[PDB]
Amino acid sequence: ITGTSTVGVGRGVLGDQKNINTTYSTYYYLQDNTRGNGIFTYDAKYRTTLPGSLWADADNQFFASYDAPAVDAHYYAGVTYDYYKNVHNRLSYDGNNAAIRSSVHYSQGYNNAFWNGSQMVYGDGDGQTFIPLSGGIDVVAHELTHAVTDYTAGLIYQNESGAINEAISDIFGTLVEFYANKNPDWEIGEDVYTPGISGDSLRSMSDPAKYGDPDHYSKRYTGTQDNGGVHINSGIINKAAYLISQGGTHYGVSVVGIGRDKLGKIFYRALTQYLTPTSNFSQLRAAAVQSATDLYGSTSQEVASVKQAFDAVGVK
Ligand SMILES: CC(C)C[C@H](NP(=O)(O)CNC(=O)OCc1ccccc1)C(=O)N[C@@H](CN)C(=O)O
Ligand SMILES: [Ca+2]
Ligand SMILES: [Ca+2]
Ligand SMILES: [Ca+2]
Ligand SMILES: [Ca+2]
Ligand SMILES: [Zn+2]
Repeated sequence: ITGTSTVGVGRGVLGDQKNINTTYSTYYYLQDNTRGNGIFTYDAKYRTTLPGSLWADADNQFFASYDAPAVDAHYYAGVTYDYYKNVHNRLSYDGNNAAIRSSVHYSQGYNNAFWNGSQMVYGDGDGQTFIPLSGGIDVVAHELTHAVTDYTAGLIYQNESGAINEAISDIFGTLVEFYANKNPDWEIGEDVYTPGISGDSLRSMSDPAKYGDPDHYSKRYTGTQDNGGVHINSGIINKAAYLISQGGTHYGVSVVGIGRDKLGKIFYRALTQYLTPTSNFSQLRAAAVQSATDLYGSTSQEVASVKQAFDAVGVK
């Protein structure tokens, strides 16, 4: 909408106060004009029609329980935009500052979040498996990263290419979580998963097997559920990424860690310069080796560690 840029205040899903960029024109809208061609947050009103209505508020204060998922979707989309711009010199998901749109309060009891080809969508959860999913910064960044992937490598959402697609979203979700630097970890979705169980998460990158996901290519899932295991076999790549950054010895193979920043540079370059819609795990290894070679040189530690990490998870 046309209006003037304003700054509202509200509370997110976890009860924390934050400022949010809004737009005033009769109402205050969840429309942040400070980033690209805008970040826009919508109310889906417990229905499945999308996007719903652009979020309107009478007083620019967002402290109601119903407001909390909108506050976080809007704010964390801003953090994710900032990460891509400041760290990777990428302007929104398409590289040309496309408007970023999210809808909250999608459906009833909906235990998921997704990119639908055009926008982000967040359920409220059923209060048992999830609370409103925009409360997780890693979740928000996971979803926006699907849009980045779709505009760049275009990884098809099935089998190995789809597991890479998933891992890319977990990797950058985690790197955005570290960028914001509030309780960062290598776990996925811990802030909104299972409110009655402490200390768990939907996936672990540091130890995928903690939740039954494979941590070695020889343990990959080969069936048809979950688009050929895209959220399962992602553990193999997540583990490799974790090892590149943090190091470790895994199935007897030692990896010297090179840190998060270099992990992000290597995988961002792989995603945007080398991967294709049908890339498999072996081709991802080759893309990461080439990317590290471009950035750091063929004889570098960074290249050697990429090779070590993929060896550790059984990907040649
Ligand atoms: C980080 C997480 C809390 C949320 C994450 N959602 P996502 O990967 O973005 C789910 N996208 C999808 O299906 O795209 C495919 C698609 C959907 C709609 C239109 C086009 C394409 C996830 O890990 N979900 C699991 C939750 N057991 C799942 O969906 O199995
Ligand atoms: Ca209000
Ligand atoms: Ca965390
Ligand atoms: Ca996390
Ligand atoms: Ca939990
Ligand atoms: Zn995903």
